[PDB]
Amino acid sequence: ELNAEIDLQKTIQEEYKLWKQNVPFLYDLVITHALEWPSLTIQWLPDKKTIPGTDYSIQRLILGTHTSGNDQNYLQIASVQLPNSYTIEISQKIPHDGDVNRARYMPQKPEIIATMGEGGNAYIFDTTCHDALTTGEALPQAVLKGHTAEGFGLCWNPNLPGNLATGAEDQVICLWDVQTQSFTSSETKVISPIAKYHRHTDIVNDVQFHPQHEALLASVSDDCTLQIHDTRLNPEEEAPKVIQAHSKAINAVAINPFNDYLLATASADKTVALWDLRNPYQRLHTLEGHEDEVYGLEWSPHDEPILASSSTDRRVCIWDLEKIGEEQTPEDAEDGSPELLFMHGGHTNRISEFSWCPNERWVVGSLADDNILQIWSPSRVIWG
Amino acid sequence: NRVFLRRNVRAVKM
Repeated sequence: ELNAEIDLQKTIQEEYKLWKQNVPFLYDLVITHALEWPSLTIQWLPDKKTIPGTDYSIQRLILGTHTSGNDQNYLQIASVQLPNSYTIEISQKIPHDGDVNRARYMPQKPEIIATMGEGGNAYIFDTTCHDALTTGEALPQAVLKGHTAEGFGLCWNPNLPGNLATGAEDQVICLWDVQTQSFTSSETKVISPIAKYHRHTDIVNDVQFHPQHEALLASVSDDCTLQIHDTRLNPEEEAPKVIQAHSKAINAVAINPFNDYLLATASADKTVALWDLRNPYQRLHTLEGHEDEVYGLEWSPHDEPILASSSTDRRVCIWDLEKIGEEQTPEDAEDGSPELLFMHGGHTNRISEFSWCPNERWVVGSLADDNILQIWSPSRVIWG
Repeated sequence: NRVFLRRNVRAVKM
């Protein structure tokens, strides 16, 4: 429909202009970078470099490309200045087979990066074994051969070095043991799964290991279930918990890094549901505020009650669970429920991914399909 | 369709 497209372009233009006008009363920080190629994935690397005698530091982000088969794809590392504000630079490009659907660094060895790539292969790169800019086609340290179709689920086990979980559109979850010692710069190793789960009946959208329990894996799917897997058990059995969490597709799961029982799901039904693992079959609460499918989900690494979500409504929302149930005035209620702390409306296309900065409080990096990287911080008046 | 929360601006402006 042409009229729909005309209206969408007009409303995005008007909303952006209204957003820019109110930025000074919303943010302590907004940095905008136009990327040469759009990225489906983003993750802060864990290192921070103070520049002494200066009011900034240097931090780094993992990006990828998705040319869609035209040109060479790349895993990239961007260096960004942050106030203790201005520049970005791609400090490393590593050739990559196909779209970078997701990229994640190994928590115990940040120079190792796993990706989800061409036709379902996952890839391992040791970025210290690659130059800053390389001529040819991809030469990964390892290809993980297992999925038969492209995928977006990818998570390292933070309590078992080299243990990786993937999930893809073939409805399969793979578990892997990546041993970096066998790597060389010469040739690509072939790794195959140590276990496969066939526990979903539709695309597997997200997997995540429990941060404090090495054998607990959570997964969510287009089949509308949230499942909790015990990784020590018979892979052919049913998962210990199958939860009918939403009535529409579930795109993301996120386990709270402070409260071991608290878990969030994000769904095409426009909501985020909260779950307690000790009564997993009815939800604790529904976070309502998005106007379209919710895709991205990440707990704050610094504050137990703070959750961020992103949506095809082009907003990133920050939720403060301590404000649940709090009395509102009618004029305040016009903005939505009280637990909706902050809305970031600076993007102008669909949000691909976002990531909380681990070295700065209240800093998010978020990407949209129109090549825009934004690094922002809501005003301390709002969150203090 | 809110692009920001007005109560946020009210909090920051004053």
